[PDB]
Amino acid sequence: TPEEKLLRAIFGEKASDVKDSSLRVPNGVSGTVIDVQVFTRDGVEKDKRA
Amino acid sequence: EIGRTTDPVRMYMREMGTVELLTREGEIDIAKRIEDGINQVQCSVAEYPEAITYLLEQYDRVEAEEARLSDLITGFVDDPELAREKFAELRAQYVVTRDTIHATAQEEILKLSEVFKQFRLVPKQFDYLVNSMRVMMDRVRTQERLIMKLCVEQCKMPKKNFITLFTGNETSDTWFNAAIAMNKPWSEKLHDVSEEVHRALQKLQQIEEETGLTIEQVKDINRRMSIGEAKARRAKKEMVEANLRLVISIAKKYTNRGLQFLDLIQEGNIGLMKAVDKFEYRRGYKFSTYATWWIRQAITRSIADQARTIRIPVHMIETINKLNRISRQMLQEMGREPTPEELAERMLMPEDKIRKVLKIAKEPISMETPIGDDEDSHLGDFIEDTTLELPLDSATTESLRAATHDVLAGLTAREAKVLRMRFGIDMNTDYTLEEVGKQFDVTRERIRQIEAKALRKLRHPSRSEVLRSFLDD
Amino acid sequence: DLRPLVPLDGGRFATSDLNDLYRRVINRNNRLKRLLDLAAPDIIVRNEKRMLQEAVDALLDNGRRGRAITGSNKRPLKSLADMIKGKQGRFRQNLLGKR
Amino acid sequence: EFDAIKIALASPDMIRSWSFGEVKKPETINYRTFK
Repeated sequence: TPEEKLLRAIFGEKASDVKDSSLRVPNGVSGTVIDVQVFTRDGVEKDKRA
Repeated sequence: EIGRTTDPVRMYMREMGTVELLTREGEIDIAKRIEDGINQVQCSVAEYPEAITYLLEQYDRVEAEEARLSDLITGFVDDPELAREKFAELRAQYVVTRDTIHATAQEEILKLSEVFKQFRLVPKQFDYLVNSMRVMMDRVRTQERLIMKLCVEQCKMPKKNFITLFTGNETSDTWFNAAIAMNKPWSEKLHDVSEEVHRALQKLQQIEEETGLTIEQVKDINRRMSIGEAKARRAKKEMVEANLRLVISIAKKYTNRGLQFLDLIQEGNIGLMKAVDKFEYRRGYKFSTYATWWIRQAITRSIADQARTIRIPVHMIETINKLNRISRQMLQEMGREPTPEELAERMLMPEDKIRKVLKIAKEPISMETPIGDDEDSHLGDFIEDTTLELPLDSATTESLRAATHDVLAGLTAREAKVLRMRFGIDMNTDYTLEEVGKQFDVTRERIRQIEAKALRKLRHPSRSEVLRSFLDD
Repeated sequence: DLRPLVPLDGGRFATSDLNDLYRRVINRNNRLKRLLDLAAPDIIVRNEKRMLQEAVDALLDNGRRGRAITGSNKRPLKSLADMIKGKQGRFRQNLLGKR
Repeated sequence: EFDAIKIALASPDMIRSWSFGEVKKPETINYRTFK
């Protein structure tokens, strides 16, 4: 929108091409993580934690 | 005899089960009849000298290094230049025939038809020139309507005698004009329509000019044309209405590709038409083997065309069908099922186009799919619009508008104007700094320093800290 | 946007059945024009006009015809008048009482 | 704003009025792009 270009020009921050869509715990729920599995597409190279 | 039904496949099977199928050599005589129809049309073509000269014009044109001869002729019954020698023959024959301004004219026209109609002619050339002949028929019929309107229903001519002098003269100024002094109810009524009928006669005599043979013959040519056309269309109906059942068989071959039964039947039926118009009888060969590939390709192009609600081309559906064949082969030759980077050897594709092809193959879901447990909540009740904006977003945007408004209030006039012209604040599209210097008629670099100074002041603590508070980073 | 084709995760699509019914009608109509262009025997044009009549009739109600033309799945298509009539139409459901 | 709601038949002139185009082909999307 106009004028957010204005604000960003007055402060000069980066319009990062990446948008946050990270899985978060739902609201109210408050537990403890007890197992974290990671699947992969076999063409994909595995990450660190996987 | 039957009660009723709706079931349009029912009415179709009914109406197609009237005709008996065929009898061998009956089909060959039907193809004989269709050859008779093309015969009469080509004959009526060749007996038209204007069409002959048109053909000659096109011939030289394509022979002038403008197109291949196939754009001229689909060959003759012979390398090329056979057409060139044939055109030399017909050129000499036509010049000798126009050298008879009634000594050898009709014998020459029969000779010209028998010297060019021997081998072949282009279908598209045929259509263009026959539509030209129908243009001549347009002028014929329009002259008819003009001279009938201007004679009988307008001022009460007797149409019997009206054509009775049309039969015999048809073009001059006595079969109409010598009527005008007949002293009848109409004869003393043709004096206000005299000029229009006069000019109409002039255009008919121009028809005589632009055709050669007599205007009655100019209508007789396309009359034989139409008669041959009926001769073809009749018994073409016989052939197709016979083999509709053949169509129905291979139509049933494809019943669950996402395209209803009668759609497949009609597609195969169009294929059957295209086969019959191209079918040869002289091959001494069975018709059904010729119609089968045609109907198959037609129906298959249909099912690749409009089966899915998202059209993918023939090549993608052929690749998909090959992958389905190769998987239904490989599941047992391996035992359980093939994985995408296993078909890299069974098929020779890049092993990622397989990925995208497997991605594309699925069909979309009906938005009223009954979701589980049989509640009436369908998938439609679960599709959110990710295009609307949150009202928190709207309030943020408008409050941001206000904040910048009262900030820019805290500046001069030229600074605020420069910042509403440089950024598109409360205005149309953002002005350029070139347009800046165009509207203030000023120094570019000094204006850039103006807005840098504005930015510097806007950096000020206790002056824009709420503004950076708008920055949610 | 009233018969949407929103995208679903992983490349599937969610269409409304009005899209399928419109596509049926457009296919059959264009084929009818392609038939009149070649001037087929009256049997085929009669069949095609029957097919068009049935297609428009189903797009209007998808009833009144014995076997309502089911979708890909073996369920009947929710026709246009099946967005008005009844306990699931707009009237009793999304106009009188809203979420 | 408006006192009443009226209903009637719609002549083909009317349906040509509402129509901002003539749908001619069964395509919906482009299977690679989604335009």
